[PDB]
Amino acid sequence: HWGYGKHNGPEHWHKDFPIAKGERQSPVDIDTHTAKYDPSLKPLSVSYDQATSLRILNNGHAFNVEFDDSQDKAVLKGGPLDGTYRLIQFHFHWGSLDGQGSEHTVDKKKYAAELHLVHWNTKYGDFGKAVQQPDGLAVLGIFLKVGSAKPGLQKVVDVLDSIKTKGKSADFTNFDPRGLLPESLDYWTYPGSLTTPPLLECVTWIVLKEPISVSSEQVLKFRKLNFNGEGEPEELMVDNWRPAQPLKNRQIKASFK
Ligand SMILES: NCCCN(CCc1ccccc1)CC(=O)N(CCc1ccc(S(N)(=O)=O)cc1)Cc1ccc(F)cc1
Ligand SMILES: [Zn+2]
Repeated sequence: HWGYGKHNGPEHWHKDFPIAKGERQSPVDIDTHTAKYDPSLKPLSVSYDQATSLRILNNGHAFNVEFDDSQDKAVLKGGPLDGTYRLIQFHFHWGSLDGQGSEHTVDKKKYAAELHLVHWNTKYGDFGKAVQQPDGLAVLGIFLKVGSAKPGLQKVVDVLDSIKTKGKSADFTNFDPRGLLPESLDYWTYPGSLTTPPLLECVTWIVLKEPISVSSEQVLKFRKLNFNGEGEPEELMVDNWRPAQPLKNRQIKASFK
């Protein structure tokens, strides 16, 4: 099965998922000098007031905080998007050390982690149908740097002890994802893919320029999770990021001057 180790990591994924070598793969390096300001882009609309979190799950490659997406409760619209995209889950990618962990890079800089808020286009009815479409998903990516603690992340950090191993889940109601957003919604956007198998080319990526700060203690708790299941040899869940992929025939657009 695919993963992040030497024998099953990103350089191997193409054997089971040939789209790994496709024309719109993610993540990518964001070259800030080449990204063009697009005055036609609209401000992003992040409407999370009615978000309903339900559960947190260790799925063996990250942890997902899952939301009720049976109604338009937490939605992303505007920006580069046409239509309405419903929040289904968020998760992170992070490193073994603070100098790596993000999937996107900025002028080749790697951040300590990257948060992905995953949304699907309601015109396709369900997430499984949406991933089959080139405009099916919108993922909002937010970089994490290590410095001051992020108060709105602590409730996530403190439940991780309860989902240490693959397949464990825990009730996770009443979590407000607005507490994970930076001040500015300035962003870069480009067409890309899921960054884990099946690597489907169905994502409009929206990557915020402003990182959030988390504390060393917060990210250290991410790094105590396990890729393995209970009662299996311990493999710390670290370095669960895919490196930057070729940009090919794509333009990254900036919402800001
Ligand atoms: N236990 C989790 C096991 C890993 N993986 C199994 C999927 C899979 C299917 C076929 C073959 C291989 C693997 C996760 C999963 O199931 N997802 C999440 C999809 C996803 C969302 C966001 C990003 S990201 N990092 O933000 O770009 C990446 C990926 C739901 C889904 C639902 C319906 C689909 F048709 C496809 C995926
Ligand atoms: Zn992700």
